[PDB]
Amino acid sequence: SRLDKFKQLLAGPNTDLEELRRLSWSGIPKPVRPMTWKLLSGYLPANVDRRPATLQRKQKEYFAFIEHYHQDTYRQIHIDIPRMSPEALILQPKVTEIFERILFIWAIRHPASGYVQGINDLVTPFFVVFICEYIETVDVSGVPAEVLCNIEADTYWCMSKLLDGIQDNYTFAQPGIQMKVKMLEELVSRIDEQVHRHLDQHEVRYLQFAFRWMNNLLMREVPLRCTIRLWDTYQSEPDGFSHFHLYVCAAFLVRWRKEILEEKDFQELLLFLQNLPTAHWDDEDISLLLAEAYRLKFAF
Repeated sequence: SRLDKFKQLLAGPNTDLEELRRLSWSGIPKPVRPMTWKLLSGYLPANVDRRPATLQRKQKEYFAFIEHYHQDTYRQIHIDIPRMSPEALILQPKVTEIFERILFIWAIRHPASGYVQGINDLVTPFFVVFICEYIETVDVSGVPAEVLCNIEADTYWCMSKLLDGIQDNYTFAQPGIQMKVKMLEELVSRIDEQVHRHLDQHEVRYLQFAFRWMNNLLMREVPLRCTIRLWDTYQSEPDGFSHFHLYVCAAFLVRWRKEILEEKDFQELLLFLQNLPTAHWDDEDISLLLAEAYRLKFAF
């Protein structure tokens, strides 16, 4: 019924992307998530009859990259990929190779950035969402090779689209990140001046914990199932990864205002902010976080 509404929008003939965005904000049912993400990111056209040709042509373009294609870029990627999360997925030997190849191709095609640790995490939600359209816990072993290459292309293009809205995060000296941490600081000074002063009082700088929140898009702070839900809304929002993300970070911080303000040791305060207790988090927790982020957007 919510699912029947998504399916009806997706069938077109010319899908209303405004209406799809407004529905996706509140989360996308799993059965339609892969095609919804593809449409909302602009990978596939709104016009239903154009989609198959466009998909096949974009996939072939990526396969041409693989054929056509630095030693130091590959060594950095070979060290990070093997030890990234979630370990059960990554340790599957076909997953590690796909991940390295996507990240290596992105890096040579974006020479102002190259490979920056943190971009490797942004591969995981696209890949897991897209591989889940072809499996019945995530084991890649049964997926035919042809289908797995198609997933890899889809993952590259959608990740590329995400990255094209946060370009300054990953250039030399990563000036997008510093700017976002500073705007986070200005935002929290205004919405929760008590949390702001306690951090100052105990010598915690926003950059010490929030660099990772911006660089990895909160993926090191919450479980993957949470990041997938969060990205439903990021893709529904205007400049979601870029601008709305800031407000999610502000809401994430002030969610533990009680535990922050009770913590008076600098070392444990920083440890806590870098290790927020979210292993048990579910969709209810993310929906609340987003509702708060949304409010903070209008307060500021």
